[PDB]
Amino acid sequence: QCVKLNDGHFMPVLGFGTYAPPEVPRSKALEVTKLAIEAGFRHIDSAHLYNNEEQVGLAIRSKIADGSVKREDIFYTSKLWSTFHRPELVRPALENSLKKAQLDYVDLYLIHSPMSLKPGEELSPTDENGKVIFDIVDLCTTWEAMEKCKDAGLAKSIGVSNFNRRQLEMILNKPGLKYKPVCNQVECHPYFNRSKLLDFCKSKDIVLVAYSALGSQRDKRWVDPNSPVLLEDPVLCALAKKHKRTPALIALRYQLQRGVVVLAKSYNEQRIRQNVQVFEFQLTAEDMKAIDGLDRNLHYFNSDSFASHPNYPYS
Ligand SMILES: NC(=O)c1ccc[n+]([C@@H]2O[C@H](COP(=O)([O-])OP(=O)(O)OC[C@H]3O[C@@H](n4cnc5c(N)ncnc54)[C@H](OP(=O)(O)O)[C@@H]3O)[C@@H](O)[C@H]2O)c1
Ligand SMILES: COc1ccc2c(c1)c(CC(=O)O)c(C)n2C(=O)c1ccc(Cl)cc1
Repeated sequence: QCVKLNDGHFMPVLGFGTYAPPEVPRSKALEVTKLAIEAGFRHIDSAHLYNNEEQVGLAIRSKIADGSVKREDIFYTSKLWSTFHRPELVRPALENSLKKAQLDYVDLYLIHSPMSLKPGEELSPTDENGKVIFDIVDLCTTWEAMEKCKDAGLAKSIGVSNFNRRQLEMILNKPGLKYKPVCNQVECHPYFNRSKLLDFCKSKDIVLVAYSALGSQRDKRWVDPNSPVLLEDPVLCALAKKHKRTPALIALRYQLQRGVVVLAKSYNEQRIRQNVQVFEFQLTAEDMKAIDGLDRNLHYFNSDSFASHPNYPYS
């Protein structure tokens, strides 16, 4: 149920997604993270952006305090937001995340996105046209600051998120590189299966971690409502009926069988418990081929607000 990372640490292959939109009360993250741990999730995925680290941290601490788990059993991820790419801002951002969560270390700290944004108070500083205001930061310098965070023990492991192959290559080719990224957390599901990126990551012993593996929460800010709904896909439905599982379970199992670590967000008690059933069945080669056939280059995150950023990872 774990994969060995390229720095010798271990990552559970199923992770719990903690993002919920602002309209969902902050207190819910506390409740559902406890439910996730109770159901068997041990990998928990958060970020500064999600405005939930206090609640997620409290959930972890509560399950440690009542004896359900030990800290060493939990794999907790947070992420560096894009207004903190300048190297001097990296360690303070991580220290803030640790203070929020009331943890001594994170298991994993990621650069959330390659798209650097103007430093300041706003999460999303935008111009009068609605395009976020970019910053030019050499991400190799950001990476050196992340490495210093690992050396200080603030993060057990470091990685990246939303990097394309070229962007990942730039880090890997850095002169004097101390630590490779352990992972690249990216949008990955049957409509956008990232086969070429997956092959590249495998070739470099970098784990691909899939987000929006169940087709995203379809947030109106970023996602076209016309886009096909992943879990309504007829092929996934047919496979669910064949196996007497659910389309969600088929989508998660697909990723595990490709060697991809998979996240799953649910704030519903029944679905949280359902999602751990991914370890209870297998897909055949013909099933996997059928799912591979769904690939359509559909990144659900698809907005003008970021598509004009100089470091936008999609072509
Ligand atoms: N690095 C990044 O840029 C980035 C970006 C996006 C997401 N993420 C991470 O990845 C996580 C997951 O991605 P996501 O939030 O886009 O959601 P997702 O995992 O694709 O979630 C899918 C949606 O599926 C529903 N669902 C979950 N299990 C289900 C099941 N068994 N049957 C039917 N529906 C089910 C959930 O609704 P209910 O809650 O109602 O169950 C949820 O809103 C996030 O929470 C976050 O931690 C990272
Ligand atoms: C399906 O594609 C995405 C990609 C990123 C997303 C989301 C959906 C949602 C909603 C959801 O998880 O579906 C949130 C909250 N995202 C972010 O955190 C995020 C991270 C980095 C940047 Cl630069 C911009 C946004």
